[PDB]
Amino acid sequence: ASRFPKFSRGLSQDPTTRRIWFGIATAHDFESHDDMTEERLYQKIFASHFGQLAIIFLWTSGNLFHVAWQGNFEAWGQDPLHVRPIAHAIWDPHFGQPAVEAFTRGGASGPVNIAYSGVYQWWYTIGLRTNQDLYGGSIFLLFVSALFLIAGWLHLQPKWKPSVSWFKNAESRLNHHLSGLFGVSSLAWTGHLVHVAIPESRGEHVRWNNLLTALPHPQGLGPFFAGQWNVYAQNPDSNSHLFGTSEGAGTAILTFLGGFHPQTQSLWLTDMAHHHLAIAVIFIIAGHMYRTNFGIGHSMKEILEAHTPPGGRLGRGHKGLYDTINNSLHFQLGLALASLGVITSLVAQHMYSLPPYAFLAQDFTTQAALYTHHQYIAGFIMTGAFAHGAIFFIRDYNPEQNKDNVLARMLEHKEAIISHLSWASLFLGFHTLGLYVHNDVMLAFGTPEKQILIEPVFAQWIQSAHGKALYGFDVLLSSADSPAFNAGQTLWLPGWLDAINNNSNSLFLTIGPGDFLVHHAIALGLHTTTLILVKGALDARGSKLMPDKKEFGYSFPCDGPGRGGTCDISAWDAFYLAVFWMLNTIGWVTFYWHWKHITLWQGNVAQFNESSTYLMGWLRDYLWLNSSQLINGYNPFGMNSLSVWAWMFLFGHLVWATGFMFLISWRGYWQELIETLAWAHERTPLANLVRWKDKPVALSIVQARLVGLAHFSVGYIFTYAAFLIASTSGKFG
Amino acid sequence: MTSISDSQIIVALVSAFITGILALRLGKSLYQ
Amino acid sequence: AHSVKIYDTCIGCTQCVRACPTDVLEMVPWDGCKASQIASAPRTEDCVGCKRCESACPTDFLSVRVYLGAETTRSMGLAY
Amino acid sequence: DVAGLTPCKESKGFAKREKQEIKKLESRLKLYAPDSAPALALNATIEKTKRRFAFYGNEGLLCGTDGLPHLIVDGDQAHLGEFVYPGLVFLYIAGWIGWVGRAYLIDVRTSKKPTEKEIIIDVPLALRIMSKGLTWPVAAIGELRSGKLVEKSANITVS
Amino acid sequence: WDHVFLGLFWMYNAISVVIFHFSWKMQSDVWGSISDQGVVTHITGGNFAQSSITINGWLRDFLWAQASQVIQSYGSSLSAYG
Amino acid sequence: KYGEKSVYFDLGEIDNTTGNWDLYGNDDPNRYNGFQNKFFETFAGAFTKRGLLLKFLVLGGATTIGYLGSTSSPDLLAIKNGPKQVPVMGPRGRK
Amino acid sequence: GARFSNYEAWLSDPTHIKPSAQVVWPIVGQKILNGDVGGGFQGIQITSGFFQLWRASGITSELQLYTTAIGGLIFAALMLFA
Amino acid sequence: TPPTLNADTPAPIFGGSTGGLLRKAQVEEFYVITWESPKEQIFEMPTGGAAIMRSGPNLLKLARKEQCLALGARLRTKFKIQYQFYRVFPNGEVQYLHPKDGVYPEKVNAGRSPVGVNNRSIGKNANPAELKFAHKQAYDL
Ligand code: CLA
Ligand code: CLA
Ligand code: CLA
Ligand SMILES: CC1=C(/C=C/C(C)=C/C=C/C(C)=C/C=C/C=C(C)/C=C/C=C(C)/C=C/C2=C(C)CCCC2(C)C)C(C)(C)CCC1
Ligand SMILES: CC1=C(/C=C/C(C)=C/C=C/C(C)=C/C=C/C=C(C)/C=C/C=C(C)/C=C/C2=C(C)CCCC2(C)C)C(C)(C)CCC1
Ligand SMILES: CC1=C(C/C=C(\C)CCC[C@H](C)CCC[C@H](C)CCCC(C)C)C(=O)c2ccccc2C1=O
Repeated sequence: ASRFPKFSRGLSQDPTTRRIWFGIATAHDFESHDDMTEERLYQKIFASHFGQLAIIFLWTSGNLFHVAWQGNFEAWGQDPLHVRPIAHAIWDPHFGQPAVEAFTRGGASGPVNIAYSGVYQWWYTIGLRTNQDLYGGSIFLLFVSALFLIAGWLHLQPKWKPSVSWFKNAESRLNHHLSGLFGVSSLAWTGHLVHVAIPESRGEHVRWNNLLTALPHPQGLGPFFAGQWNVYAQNPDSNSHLFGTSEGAGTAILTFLGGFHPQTQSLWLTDMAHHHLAIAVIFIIAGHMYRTNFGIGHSMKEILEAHTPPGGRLGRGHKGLYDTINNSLHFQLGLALASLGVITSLVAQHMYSLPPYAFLAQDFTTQAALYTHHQYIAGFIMTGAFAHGAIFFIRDYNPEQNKDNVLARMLEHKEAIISHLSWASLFLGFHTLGLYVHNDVMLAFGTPEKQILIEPVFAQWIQSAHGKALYGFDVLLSSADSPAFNAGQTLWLPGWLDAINNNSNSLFLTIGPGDFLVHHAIALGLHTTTLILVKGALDARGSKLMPDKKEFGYSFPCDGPGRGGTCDISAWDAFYLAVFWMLNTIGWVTFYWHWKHITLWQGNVAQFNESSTYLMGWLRDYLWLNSSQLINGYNPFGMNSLSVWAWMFLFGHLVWATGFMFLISWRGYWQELIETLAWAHERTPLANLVRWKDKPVALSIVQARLVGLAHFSVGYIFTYAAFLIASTSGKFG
Repeated sequence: MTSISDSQIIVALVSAFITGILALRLGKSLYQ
Repeated sequence: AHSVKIYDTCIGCTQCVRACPTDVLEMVPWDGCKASQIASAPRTEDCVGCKRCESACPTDFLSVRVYLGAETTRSMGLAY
Repeated sequence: DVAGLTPCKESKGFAKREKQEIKKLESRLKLYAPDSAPALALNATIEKTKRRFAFYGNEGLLCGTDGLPHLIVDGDQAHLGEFVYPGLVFLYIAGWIGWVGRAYLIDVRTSKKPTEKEIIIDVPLALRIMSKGLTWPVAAIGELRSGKLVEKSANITVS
Repeated sequence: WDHVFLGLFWMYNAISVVIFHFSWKMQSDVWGSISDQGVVTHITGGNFAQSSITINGWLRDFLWAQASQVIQSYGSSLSAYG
Repeated sequence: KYGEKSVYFDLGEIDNTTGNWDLYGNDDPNRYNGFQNKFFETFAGAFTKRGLLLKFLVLGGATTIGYLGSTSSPDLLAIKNGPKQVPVMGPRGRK
Repeated sequence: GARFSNYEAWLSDPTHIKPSAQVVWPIVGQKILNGDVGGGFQGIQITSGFFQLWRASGITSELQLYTTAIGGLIFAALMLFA
Repeated sequence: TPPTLNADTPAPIFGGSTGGLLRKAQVEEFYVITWESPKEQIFEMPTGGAAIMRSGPNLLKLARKEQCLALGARLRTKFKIQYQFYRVFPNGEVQYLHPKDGVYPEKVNAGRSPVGVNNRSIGKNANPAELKFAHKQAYDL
């Protein structure tokens, strides 16, 4: 309390440098602070969430301002396919003149950075056209962040502090959040689309000054209240429409065309409008479900209690889970993180194949960057979901209240779960690695016709069920006699079939034996990471080796060398181990995506179709082949604009290597070395005049694991980001 | 065709300073 | 400032006391075992956390347990 | 045919690959004496390549665009030899080895010192158990139905 | 024992650097083919003096350049090396 | 360290016992000249106070760095000199 | 080296015949490892430098190498007995 | 028992080392171990090196309690020598520590009271969720 860790006495009284490290590392864990009550915990969390919102909005405002100030948004808008967007300017005093010449891209007057976030396409699609629009948005977002800061400060005041019962009103919070935050927000977005952005793509200009007089439709709101909702879809945009101009432009606002806009190769705007309108209606209806102050609606506890199978196969069913979830913040955090990870993976998978932004899918580097970014985010989020679930088992789980319900019966057959997961992982690993090595041996001996190439007929059958007429399966949407084809042949199927039978886009790419092998390696990675995380979560409360782990908390180094040795015994260590597998799996996924799309964009898909069936093919035709321009960023003959990416590549290799030092070498060596260093310092003339305040010590065991994992992950991310950006920007194809 | 005026930059900087003061107040409230 | 607890499954073999490198443990007269003695931990302020006592305890599960806690210049084993 | 795959005999690219391999082997052969051992070895390799290509073409394998055989494992009656038959043979062999190992473990469990027989194998008993593994599926189903295959009172940790 | 365990890693590091230095310097400045009139052409053309002063130089002109043989050895008598 | 015999522990002399000595400390008061001291105490004595020293250091460093950065001539800094060559086109004709 | 090598052909032409003393059996496509080292011989090229050592020792026939091999086996038996 | 005092007894014959006392002894506690020897013998210093112990009383300054206890354990198990050690503070306070009541800790002695003894098995401890928002640790109960 006296010293820096004001929230911890044990850390405050520590005389070593461990105090600073652990005060930093445990600052944002409010349940562990001294004299912490539930009410203070909830209010502090609520204010911190306000602060996070303010930070997010300031980040967006900064992007907008820097693009409006130093970017060529208007020049890019004039010629989207021939101008490189500008992220921010460069002012580095350490440059030399050749670098200043090399980084002057775009139409800029000085060195700049080319943007790969895709915000140009997103802002252009939603109606923003000039720099004044971006400036207005930046100022507005500054105001919004200020509003959230004021809100946090106010709702922390004694008069305005909410009570603990307010934070536990699940039905009312879910009712408002589901109705407003989802349905009304999507309804407002549909309003923006219809009222502003659709006219922009047809050569109109609608702003705040003429919003009240510019009709979205020639006969506005007449048919809507007359029941003639089909009037708004009469005249869609033509296939010869030019985005941003009135050439071949329709007047419909809610079409249901399906497919892609031919000029921009993205989804129609009116499709997106009807989509967000339907989503808004569904969410607003779904909000009016749970009971509140008006005496109608369902009650979530009664729903959980009623659902319980007779015959006792599930035990007591979902009984008692309401209080377990309401009183545990870690259970809620785990559920939210799992859902968010699934949703992020969905975003990544569904954005590369159905691009929503005009001019995207022609900026190859942006597409690759977006995919990799959100996929790595999803992986980290999933690992966090499992970690905070393990924290729930250790901290908030009460065995007596969850007597014989589903939650306890999960702990009941945990050995069966872990055993069958181990079997699945072993099976996938053995037979997949065996097939890869067998193919390697076959091609090494000069006989590539002896390799085991298995056709992925299930995924091909699914593709044919979608209407792809390449594999000759002739089922469902591929069959003209099917009821589904006849039912959909007028609403959405023309455009959808035209898009899915095109072999130039990324909508249901053609697949072969290599794709089969890679999806199987991905399945191996998923089941193995799940094995590690589930083993950590279920064995968190105790095992045969240490039956009282729940008394030692979530994170602790070990239990000593007794009983054979107990290194890496806590559930935190299972998190630590599973992070490596998560990184490896996401690496496999991104490697596969990037190589397939490189071959697609160069037009040479045969190289992937032939070289992906063996591992030497990967190592030779992906990495070594595509690292040429990257490693030639700077050489004894000068430097290119890829110099920064080459430097980042080497930087990532170096940081990743440095992480190994913390990962492999442990503490006692370093502690003794520091002891010798302290002796040396105390005995040196002109240096004894200076004394340390904190006694130097080596890092803790858990701290060493964390620092090694951090250096490792940073090196991983920076290396792959540099390689991806350079290998896709050197060619742009 | 627009290029952002200098007075616009002045306004943005002043607004950012005010937002920073508000953030300082919120952080002080959280710490105490 | 580690905490050392003794549980009533102790048999009084005195191995933990002999194994302690900082003289934290000692034997105390008791009733409840054939040896009629039990271990005690009065000098827990001098415990370093080596867990030799736990390694020396013969029992299905340990009768002596060490719970690591706040670190001090004595717990850290610093000679400087 | 299936997934737009052509038969190997009908396909072009299979024959192109055969021609390329034979041409490479003959180019290597051009350096040696006609009656020397390297010439005989290279000729043997050439004949083996010809026989392999003929067998693959005549066995009824589908061929991809790149000219290499592909496998079908969805259960098709025309391609059972690709997956289903070797799978059944492997299942028989693996069940045999696993079943005889389990039987030997069970028989050794009731001994004066099971660990000694665990490291030093009782060869006569092992041979008897190994020979009795021909009809392992029948014995396995027998013990599954008789209730002598699974256990109910096993050691577990604190739930 | 653990000190020997770490010394093994550092010995590996040292010897790897030593053998890389030997290989590059020999290929770049000693080994080569000589023709009539006594003109010497080296395997890597004397690039050690300029390209070995940078880590990027090593990565590009030694590991990337000289590994082309091992990764292209499939289908030949050198396939076992790959 | 009493020092009479092989005794090195003595509660009376605890600084000797703990080895708290001054190895090279010299306490001769006469080092410099009187007028040197007059001049240096007159001029260098202003910066004795430490809070004022912190404020002066921070303000002076900020002012110096800003003035040098914003008024440096192009012939010294390449970043202020700016590009002097025609820009290079991108791969697919993208500028 | 006495039975599975091209040491005599190498002796005739040291600068063109690649040394080779290991020959692989034809079983699963291993044939490709038997390279064309020269001297009407197919086998794995060796880098142990035994051909140079034998030439410096004055060995010019396989009979001498076979005699040395027999002597080595006798010495191995003697060491075992000792 | 009446705890003993300290006096001016000779130190062992040692030639010096770099493993001796540091500034911690100056600004914090340091430890002194005393024993009596029947003859001069060579023993290994806990700080590294070999020393000769005098005939009669001996006194040795050490930086940690573990060093004193390791040296005393070696003396007892190898030379059959009884020993004592104390704790010394910078102001001059002396604290007698190892044979607290004159009997070594591995021998049961009357007058000792249990400390930290829990009257249950280790498996009967409570759950961390039961003691939520409370300062107990489930092993202090
Ligand atoms: C209608 C009223 C209403 C509204 C609008 C909100 C809104 C909010 N409440 Mg809330 N609340 C309400 C009533 C309401 N509440 C009531 C009645 C109670 C008491 C019973 C509470 C109690 C409460 C608590 C206790 C907390 C909140 C919090 C929050 C915020 C959540 C963080 C956030 O912004 O998520 C934004 C989420 C979305 C916009 C949903 C988007 C859907 C998915 C995720 C993405 C889909 C969009 C699309 C695909 C992507 C497009 C993006 C673009 C780049 C293309 C949010 C602003 C939390 C907070 O942060 O505090 C400040 C918090 O801790 N509320
Ligand atoms: C390849 C990655 C890598 C790197 C860089 C290091 C680095 C180091 N290890 Mg090490 N180590 C590693 C992997 C690595 N380790 C692995 C994998 C293991 C397991 C076997 C070990 C095991 C190990 C042991 C067992 C020991 C070391 C030691 C050392 C140190 C060597 C002496 C020294 O100070 O070097 C000086 C040189 C450097 C630190 C690198 C150059 C400096 C760079 C260029 C940056 C400097 C300027 C920088 C920009 C400052 C500005 C910062 C500012 C911008 C914030 C050094 C900190 C030894 C030690 O403690 O040293 C006495 C030692 O005993 N390591
Ligand atoms: C008697 C032999 C035998 C039998 C019947 C089983 C049976 C089983 N094992 Mg097991 N296992 C064995 C030996 C055996 N194991 C040995 C020796 C090892 C050490 C390598 C393992 C390691 C092991 C792991 C790591 C896992 C299993 C799993 C399993 C289950 C699923 C099958 C599987 O994954 O096989 C896998 C089989 C192997 C990895 C090795 C097979 C070794 C063969 C059988 C030879 C060894 C036996 C012996 C030398 C034969 C000679 C006997 C002779 C004297 C008559 C199943 C209950 C999995 C599970 O729990 O799923 C529920 C699982 O994850 N086992
Ligand atoms: C440990 C723990 C935890 C955690 C957990 C987790 C983390 C989990 C996860 C999980 C997950 C992560 C899951 C996922 C899932 C998913 C799913 C299950 C899906 C499904 C889908 C479907 C079914 C679909 C269908 C379809 C199709 C196919 C097509 C179209 C149509 C439709 C839609 C119908 C918690 C916190 C709880 C707490 C306690 C402990
Ligand atoms: C001067 C003089 C002298 C001296 C002498 C001498 C000193 C001598 C010596 C001698 C000698 C000292 C001899 C020797 C010999 C040896 C030998 C002869 C050897 C051989 C060997 C071999 C042949 C081997 C082989 C092999 C190999 C190579 C490999 C492995 C196997 C084997 C082992 C088989 C005298 C005294 C007389 C006196 C007078 C003067
Ligand atoms: C090298 C190493 C050390 C020694 C390293 C130490 C003491 C770290 C010293 C780091 C100095 C202080 C510089 C840190 C610079 C960083 C770039 C920034 C630190 C974080 C900021 C937020 C301050 C250990 O203590 C250790 C302990 C247990 C297992 C492995 C290891 C281990 O590998």
